[PDB]
Amino acid sequence: GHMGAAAKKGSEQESVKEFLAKAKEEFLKKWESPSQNTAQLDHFDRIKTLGTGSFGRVMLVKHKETGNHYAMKILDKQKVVKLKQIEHTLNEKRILQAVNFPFLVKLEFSFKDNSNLYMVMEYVPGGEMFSHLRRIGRFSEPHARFYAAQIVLTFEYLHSLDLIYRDLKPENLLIDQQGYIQVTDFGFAKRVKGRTWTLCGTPEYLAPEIILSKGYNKAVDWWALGVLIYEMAAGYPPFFADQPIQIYEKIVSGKVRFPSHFSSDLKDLLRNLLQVDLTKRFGNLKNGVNDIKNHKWFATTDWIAIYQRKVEAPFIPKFKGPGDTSNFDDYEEEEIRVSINEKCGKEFTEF
Amino acid sequence: AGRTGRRQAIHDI
Ligand SMILES: c1cc2c(cc1C[NH2+]C1CCCC1)OCO2
Repeated sequence: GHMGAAAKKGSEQESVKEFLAKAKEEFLKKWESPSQNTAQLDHFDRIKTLGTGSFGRVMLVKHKETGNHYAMKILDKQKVVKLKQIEHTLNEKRILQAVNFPFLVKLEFSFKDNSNLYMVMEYVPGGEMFSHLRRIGRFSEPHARFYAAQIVLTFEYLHSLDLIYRDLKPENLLIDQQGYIQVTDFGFAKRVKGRTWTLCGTPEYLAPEIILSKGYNKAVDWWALGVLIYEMAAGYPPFFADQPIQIYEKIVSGKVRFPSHFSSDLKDLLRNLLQVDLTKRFGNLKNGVNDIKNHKWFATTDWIAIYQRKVEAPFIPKFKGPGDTSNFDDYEEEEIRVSINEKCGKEFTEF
Repeated sequence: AGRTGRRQAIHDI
Protein backbone atom coordinates (compact mmCIF):
# COMPACT_ATOMS: atom_id res chain seq x y z
CA GLY A 1 0.00 0.00 0.00
CA HIS A 2 0.99 3.66 0.31
CA MET A 3 2.41 3.18 3.83
CA GLY A 4 4.61 0.25 4.84
CA ALA A 5 4.40 4.13 9.19
CA ALA A 6 0.83 2.83 9.35
CA ALA A 7 1.24 1.77 12.98
CA LYS A 8 2.57 5.23 13.87
CA LYS A 9 -0.44 6.91 12.23
CA GLY A 10 -2.99 4.60 13.89
CA SER A 11 -1.54 5.13 17.39
CA GLU A 12 -1.59 8.83 16.51
CA GLN A 13 -5.32 8.62 15.79
CA GLU A 14 -6.07 6.91 19.12
CA SER A 15 -4.20 9.76 20.80
CA VAL A 16 -6.33 12.31 18.94
CA LYS A 17 -9.44 10.57 20.29
CA GLU A 18 -8.01 10.76 23.82
CA PHE A 19 -7.17 14.45 23.48
CA LEU A 20 -10.57 15.38 22.09
CA ALA A 21 -12.38 13.53 24.84
CA LYS A 22 -10.57 15.55 27.50
CA ALA A 23 -11.09 18.73 25.50
CA LYS A 24 -14.84 18.11 25.40
CA GLU A 25 -14.99 17.57 29.15
CA GLU A 26 -13.20 20.88 29.75
CA PHE A 27 -15.35 22.73 27.22
CA LEU A 28 -18.64 21.54 28.69
CA LYS A 29 -17.74 22.75 32.18
CA LYS A 30 -17.23 26.30 30.86
CA TRP A 31 -20.14 26.16 28.38
CA GLU A 32 -22.67 25.32 31.08
CA SER A 33 -21.30 27.93 33.53
CA PRO A 34 -20.21 31.02 31.57
CA SER A 35 -18.22 33.94 32.93
CA GLN A 36 -19.81 37.39 32.85
CA ASN A 37 -18.97 40.99 33.83
CA THR A 38 -15.27 40.46 34.52
CA ALA A 39 -14.22 44.13 33.94
CA GLN A 40 -15.49 47.62 33.15
CA LEU A 41 -14.73 50.27 30.55
CA ASP A 42 -12.73 52.67 32.71
CA HIS A 43 -10.22 49.87 33.48
CA PHE A 44 -8.66 50.46 30.03
CA ASP A 45 -7.06 53.23 28.04
CA ARG A 46 -8.18 53.10 24.42
CA ILE A 47 -5.27 53.57 22.02
CA LYS A 48 -6.18 52.91 18.38
CA THR A 49 -8.71 51.16 16.14
CA LEU A 50 -7.29 47.93 14.66
CA GLY A 51 -10.24 47.09 12.45
CA THR A 52 -13.93 47.63 11.97
CA GLY A 53 -16.83 45.39 11.25
CA SER A 54 -20.47 44.69 11.79
CA PHE A 55 -21.66 46.88 14.68
CA GLY A 56 -18.47 48.53 15.86
CA ARG A 57 -14.74 48.12 16.00
CA VAL A 58 -11.80 46.41 17.62
CA MET A 59 -9.39 48.70 19.45
CA LEU A 60 -5.99 48.27 20.98
CA VAL A 61 -6.45 49.04 24.67
CA LYS A 62 -4.10 49.11 27.63
CA HIS A 63 -5.08 47.83 31.07
CA LYS A 64 -4.41 50.68 33.50
CA GLU A 65 -3.41 48.65 36.56
CA THR A 66 -1.22 46.06 34.82
CA GLY A 67 -0.12 47.83 31.64
CA ASN A 68 -1.00 44.74 29.58
CA HIS A 69 -2.32 45.35 26.07
CA TYR A 70 -5.52 43.78 24.74
CA ALA A 71 -7.80 43.90 21.71
CA MET A 72 -11.25 45.17 22.75
CA LYS A 73 -14.22 44.46 20.49
CA ILE A 74 -16.92 47.11 20.96
CA LEU A 75 -20.43 46.40 19.68
CA ASP A 76 -23.09 49.10 19.57
CA LYS A 77 -26.17 47.37 20.98
CA GLN A 78 -28.42 49.65 18.86
CA LYS A 79 -26.71 48.53 15.66
CA VAL A 80 -27.26 44.83 16.61
CA VAL A 81 -30.85 45.05 15.44
CA LYS A 82 -31.78 41.94 13.42
CA LEU A 83 -32.76 38.71 15.15
CA LYS A 84 -29.80 36.71 13.86
CA GLN A 85 -27.40 39.59 14.53
CA ILE A 86 -28.45 39.39 18.22
CA GLU A 87 -28.28 35.57 18.44
CA HIS A 88 -24.86 35.54 16.75
CA THR A 89 -23.49 38.05 19.26
CA LEU A 90 -24.50 35.80 22.16
CA ASN A 91 -22.98 32.76 20.38
CA GLU A 92 -19.67 34.56 20.00
CA LYS A 93 -19.22 35.44 23.66
CA ARG A 94 -20.42 32.09 24.99
CA ILE A 95 -18.19 30.06 22.66
CA LEU A 96 -15.13 32.23 23.25
CA GLN A 97 -15.35 31.95 27.01
CA ALA A 98 -15.51 28.12 26.77
CA VAL A 99 -12.88 27.12 24.15
CA ASN A 100 -9.13 26.61 24.65
CA PHE A 101 -6.81 25.77 21.75
CA PRO A 102 -3.37 27.00 20.68
CA PHE A 103 -4.64 28.66 17.51
CA LEU A 104 -7.75 30.36 18.97
CA VAL A 105 -7.67 33.87 20.42
CA LYS A 106 -8.19 33.96 24.20
CA LEU A 107 -11.08 35.99 25.66
CA GLU A 108 -9.84 37.61 28.84
CA PHE A 109 -12.80 39.83 29.87
CA SER A 110 -16.34 40.69 28.83
CA PHE A 111 -18.90 43.24 30.06
CA LYS A 112 -21.63 45.61 28.85
CA ASP A 113 -22.99 49.07 29.57
CA ASN A 114 -25.99 51.17 28.58
CA SER A 115 -24.92 51.42 24.94
CA ASN A 116 -22.37 48.73 24.08
CA LEU A 117 -21.14 45.18 24.49
CA TYR A 118 -17.43 44.58 25.08
CA MET A 119 -15.16 41.57 24.57
CA VAL A 120 -11.52 41.97 25.59
CA MET A 121 -9.11 39.48 24.01
CA GLU A 122 -5.41 38.87 23.72
CA TYR A 123 -3.74 41.33 21.38
CA VAL A 124 -1.96 39.67 18.47
CA PRO A 125 0.43 42.31 17.12
CA GLY A 126 1.56 40.57 13.93
CA GLY A 127 -1.50 41.66 11.97
CA GLU A 128 -4.04 39.96 9.76
CA MET A 129 -3.05 37.24 7.32
CA PHE A 130 -5.11 39.30 4.87
CA SER A 131 -2.68 42.25 4.86
CA HIS A 132 0.42 40.08 4.50
CA LEU A 133 -1.17 38.07 1.71
CA ARG A 134 -2.27 41.12 -0.29
CA ARG A 135 1.16 42.70 0.16
CA ILE A 136 3.22 39.72 -1.07
CA GLY A 137 0.60 38.53 -3.59
CA ARG A 138 0.50 34.82 -2.78
CA PHE A 139 2.11 32.35 -0.42
CA SER A 140 4.26 29.45 -1.70
CA GLU A 141 2.71 26.03 -1.21
CA PRO A 142 4.83 25.15 1.88
CA HIS A 143 3.90 28.49 3.45
CA ALA A 144 0.19 28.05 2.66
CA ARG A 145 0.35 24.46 3.94
CA PHE A 146 1.78 25.53 7.30
CA TYR A 147 -1.19 27.84 7.87
CA ALA A 148 -3.69 25.33 6.45
CA ALA A 149 -2.49 22.66 8.88
CA GLN A 150 -3.31 24.93 11.81
CA ILE A 151 -6.83 25.53 10.47
CA VAL A 152 -7.33 21.77 9.95
CA LEU A 153 -6.42 21.12 13.59
CA THR A 154 -8.54 24.03 14.83
CA PHE A 155 -11.58 22.81 12.94
CA GLU A 156 -11.01 19.24 14.16
CA TYR A 157 -11.12 20.65 17.68
CA LEU A 158 -14.15 22.92 17.11
CA HIS A 159 -16.17 20.27 15.26
CA SER A 160 -15.53 17.73 17.99
CA LEU A 161 -17.30 20.19 20.35
CA ASP A 162 -20.19 20.49 17.85
CA LEU A 163 -19.04 24.01 16.94
CA ILE A 164 -19.18 25.29 13.36
CA TYR A 165 -17.03 28.35 12.62
CA ARG A 166 -18.71 29.66 9.41
CA ASP A 167 -16.51 32.70 8.59
CA LEU A 168 -13.09 31.39 7.61
CA LYS A 169 -11.07 33.89 5.51
CA PRO A 170 -7.70 35.71 5.76
CA GLU A 171 -9.29 38.74 7.45
CA ASN A 172 -10.16 36.54 10.43
CA LEU A 173 -6.67 35.05 10.92
CA LEU A 174 -3.99 36.86 12.87
CA ILE A 175 -0.26 36.06 12.87
CA ASP A 176 1.31 35.84 16.32
CA GLN A 177 4.86 36.55 17.42
CA GLN A 178 6.02 33.01 16.55
CA GLY A 179 4.46 33.20 13.08
CA TYR A 180 1.55 30.92 13.96
CA ILE A 181 -2.15 31.60 13.34
CA GLN A 182 -4.69 32.93 15.79
CA VAL A 183 -8.32 32.56 14.70
CA THR A 184 -10.46 35.40 15.86
CA ASP A 185 -13.90 36.79 15.00
CA PHE A 186 -16.27 34.09 16.28
CA GLY A 187 -19.31 36.18 15.36
CA PHE A 188 -20.66 33.46 13.04
CA ALA A 189 -19.70 30.43 15.15
CA LYS A 190 -22.49 28.27 16.52
CA ARG A 191 -22.97 25.15 18.56
CA VAL A 192 -24.92 22.80 16.25
CA LYS A 193 -25.91 19.18 16.71
CA GLY A 194 -26.84 18.31 13.17
CA ARG A 195 -28.13 20.91 10.75
CA THR A 196 -28.53 24.66 10.96
CA TRP A 197 -30.28 27.02 8.57
CA THR A 198 -29.06 30.67 8.88
CA LEU A 199 -28.02 32.22 5.59
CA CYS A 200 -24.78 33.82 6.81
CA GLY A 201 -21.09 34.18 6.01
CA THR A 202 -18.90 35.93 3.49
CA PRO A 203 -19.95 35.58 -0.17
CA GLU A 204 -16.64 34.29 -1.60
CA TYR A 205 -16.41 31.60 1.12
CA LEU A 206 -20.03 30.36 1.20
CA ALA A 207 -20.59 26.67 0.58
CA PRO A 208 -23.15 25.88 -2.15
CA GLU A 209 -25.62 24.39 0.31
CA ILE A 210 -25.76 27.70 2.20
CA ILE A 211 -26.47 29.64 -1.01
CA LEU A 212 -29.16 27.07 -1.93
CA SER A 213 -31.00 27.58 1.42
CA LYS A 214 -30.41 24.00 2.49
CA GLY A 215 -30.05 22.93 6.06
CA TYR A 216 -26.33 22.47 6.36
CA ASN A 217 -23.70 21.14 8.74
CA LYS A 218 -20.03 21.42 9.70
CA ALA A 219 -18.99 20.42 6.15
CA VAL A 220 -19.39 24.11 5.21
CA ASP A 221 -16.17 24.75 7.15
CA TRP A 222 -14.27 22.21 5.02
CA TRP A 223 -15.53 23.90 1.87
CA ALA A 224 -14.30 27.21 3.24
CA LEU A 225 -10.93 25.64 4.00
CA GLY A 226 -10.68 24.85 0.29
CA VAL A 227 -11.43 28.47 -0.55
CA LEU A 228 -8.80 29.67 1.95
CA ILE A 229 -6.09 27.32 0.71
CA TYR A 230 -6.80 28.36 -2.88
CA GLU A 231 -6.69 32.07 -1.98
CA MET A 232 -3.47 31.68 0.03
CA ALA A 233 -1.74 29.83 -2.82
CA ALA A 234 -3.19 31.87 -5.74
CA GLY A 235 -3.57 35.32 -4.21
CA TYR A 236 -7.28 35.47 -5.05
CA PRO A 237 -10.21 33.20 -4.25
CA PRO A 238 -11.65 30.61 -6.65
CA PHE A 239 -15.10 32.25 -7.10
CA PHE A 240 -14.16 35.84 -7.83
CA ALA A 241 -16.54 38.53 -9.12
CA ASP A 242 -17.46 42.12 -8.37
CA GLN A 243 -21.07 41.43 -7.15
CA PRO A 244 -22.25 38.78 -4.63
CA ILE A 245 -24.89 37.36 -7.00
CA GLN A 246 -22.22 36.60 -9.63
CA ILE A 247 -20.11 34.89 -6.97
CA TYR A 248 -23.05 32.68 -5.97
CA GLU A 249 -23.62 31.41 -9.54
CA LYS A 250 -19.95 30.37 -9.83
CA ILE A 251 -20.04 28.61 -6.46
CA VAL A 252 -23.07 26.46 -7.28
CA SER A 253 -21.83 25.50 -10.76
CA GLY A 254 -19.48 22.68 -9.67
CA LYS A 255 -16.58 24.19 -11.69
CA VAL A 256 -13.20 25.54 -10.47
CA ARG A 257 -10.15 26.62 -12.47
CA PHE A 258 -6.64 26.53 -11.02
CA PRO A 259 -3.49 28.59 -11.68
CA SER A 260 -0.91 26.81 -13.79
CA HIS A 261 1.58 26.98 -10.92
CA PHE A 262 -0.60 24.89 -8.56
CA SER A 263 0.87 21.44 -7.94
CA SER A 264 -1.25 18.47 -8.93
CA ASP A 265 -1.37 17.40 -5.26
CA LEU A 266 -2.81 20.79 -4.35
CA LYS A 267 -5.40 20.66 -7.15
CA ASP A 268 -6.48 17.18 -6.06
CA LEU A 269 -6.98 18.30 -2.45
CA LEU A 270 -8.89 21.37 -3.57
CA ARG A 271 -11.19 19.43 -5.90
CA ASN A 272 -12.12 17.24 -2.94
CA LEU A 273 -12.74 20.20 -0.57
CA LEU A 274 -14.50 22.38 -3.16
CA GLN A 275 -16.86 19.49 -3.82
CA VAL A 276 -20.52 20.47 -4.24
CA ASP A 277 -21.70 16.87 -3.60
CA LEU A 278 -21.75 16.43 0.19
CA THR A 279 -21.48 12.65 -0.17
CA LYS A 280 -18.05 13.25 -1.70
CA ARG A 281 -16.61 16.25 0.18
CA PHE A 282 -13.45 15.64 2.18
CA GLY A 283 -14.00 16.20 5.85
CA ASN A 284 -17.54 14.86 5.45
CA LEU A 285 -16.86 11.19 4.70
CA LYS A 286 -16.63 8.13 6.92
CA ASN A 287 -12.95 8.87 7.73
CA GLY A 288 -13.71 12.47 8.64
CA VAL A 289 -10.80 14.84 8.99
CA ASN A 290 -8.32 12.04 8.34
CA ASP A 291 -9.05 12.16 4.59
CA ILE A 292 -7.59 15.65 4.77
CA LYS A 293 -4.76 14.97 7.19
CA ASN A 294 -3.62 11.91 5.15
CA HIS A 295 -3.83 13.63 1.76
CA LYS A 296 -0.61 13.69 -0.26
CA TRP A 297 -0.43 17.48 -0.14
CA PHE A 298 0.01 17.21 3.62
CA ALA A 299 2.50 14.32 3.45
CA THR A 300 5.32 16.51 4.88
CA THR A 301 3.16 17.87 7.71
CA ASP A 302 3.98 16.71 11.22
CA TRP A 303 0.54 17.26 12.71
CA ILE A 304 1.66 16.74 16.29
CA ALA A 305 4.63 19.07 15.85
CA ILE A 306 2.34 21.80 14.47
CA TYR A 307 0.00 21.46 17.48
CA GLN A 308 2.98 21.60 19.82
CA ARG A 309 4.31 24.65 17.93
CA LYS A 310 7.66 22.96 17.27
CA VAL A 311 7.77 23.75 13.54
CA GLU A 312 9.68 26.83 12.38
CA ALA A 313 7.24 29.30 10.84
CA PRO A 314 7.74 30.66 7.31
CA PHE A 315 7.42 34.29 8.38
CA ILE A 316 7.86 36.13 11.71
CA PRO A 317 6.16 39.57 11.82
CA LYS A 318 8.28 42.54 12.80
CA PHE A 319 7.53 43.79 16.30
CA LYS A 320 8.80 47.01 17.87
CA GLY A 321 7.53 46.32 21.38
CA PRO A 322 4.36 45.93 23.42
CA GLY A 323 1.51 47.93 21.98
CA ASP A 324 3.06 48.27 18.52
CA THR A 325 0.31 48.60 15.87
CA SER A 326 2.59 48.87 12.83
CA ASN A 327 1.21 45.64 11.28
CA PHE A 328 -2.37 46.95 11.13
CA ASP A 329 -3.99 49.38 8.73
CA ASP A 330 -5.38 52.72 9.87
CA TYR A 331 -9.10 53.36 10.37
CA GLU A 332 -11.18 56.40 11.20
CA GLU A 333 -11.55 56.90 14.96
CA GLU A 334 -14.91 57.62 16.61
CA GLU A 335 -15.38 58.57 20.27
CA ILE A 336 -17.11 56.01 22.47
CA ARG A 337 -20.35 57.51 23.84
CA VAL A 338 -22.25 55.76 26.64
CA SER A 339 -25.93 56.86 26.88
CA ILE A 340 -27.43 57.70 30.28
CA ASN A 341 -30.26 55.26 29.46
CA GLU A 342 -29.91 51.49 29.19
CA LYS A 343 -30.44 50.40 25.59
CA CYS A 344 -31.70 46.98 24.45
CA GLY A 345 -31.27 45.59 27.95
CA LYS A 346 -33.65 42.66 27.46
CA GLU A 347 -32.10 41.44 24.19
CA PHE A 348 -28.67 41.11 25.86
CA THR A 349 -29.65 39.89 29.34
CA GLU A 350 -27.47 36.79 28.94
CA PHE A 351 -24.37 38.66 27.76
CA ALA B 1 -12.00 40.84 -11.74
CA GLY B 2 -13.24 40.68 -8.16
CA ARG B 3 -13.07 42.18 -4.70
CA THR B 4 -9.55 42.83 -3.39
CA GLY B 5 -10.35 44.73 -0.19
CA ARG B 6 -11.55 43.44 3.15
CA ARG B 7 -14.81 41.52 2.87
CA GLN B 8 -17.73 41.93 5.27
CA ALA B 9 -19.60 38.85 6.36
CA ILE B 10 -23.40 39.02 6.13
CA HIS B 11 -25.52 37.89 9.10
CA ASP B 12 -28.72 37.23 7.11
CA ILE B 13 -28.47 37.08 3.34
C1 LIG C 1 -14.77 41.86 13.05
C2 LIG C 1 -15.89 41.99 13.86
C3 LIG C 1 -16.03 43.17 14.56
C4 LIG C 1 -15.10 44.16 14.50
C5 LIG C 1 -13.99 44.03 13.71
C6 LIG C 1 -13.82 42.87 12.96
C7 LIG C 1 -12.66 42.77 12.01
N1 LIG C 1 -11.57 41.88 12.50
C8 LIG C 1 -10.84 42.36 13.73
C9 LIG C 1 -10.09 43.67 13.50
C10 LIG C 1 -8.68 43.47 13.99
C11 LIG C 1 -8.43 42.10 13.80
C12 LIG C 1 -9.74 41.41 14.18
O1 LIG C 1 -15.47 45.22 15.29
C13 LIG C 1 -16.73 44.85 15.85
O2 LIG C 1 -17.01 43.51 15.48
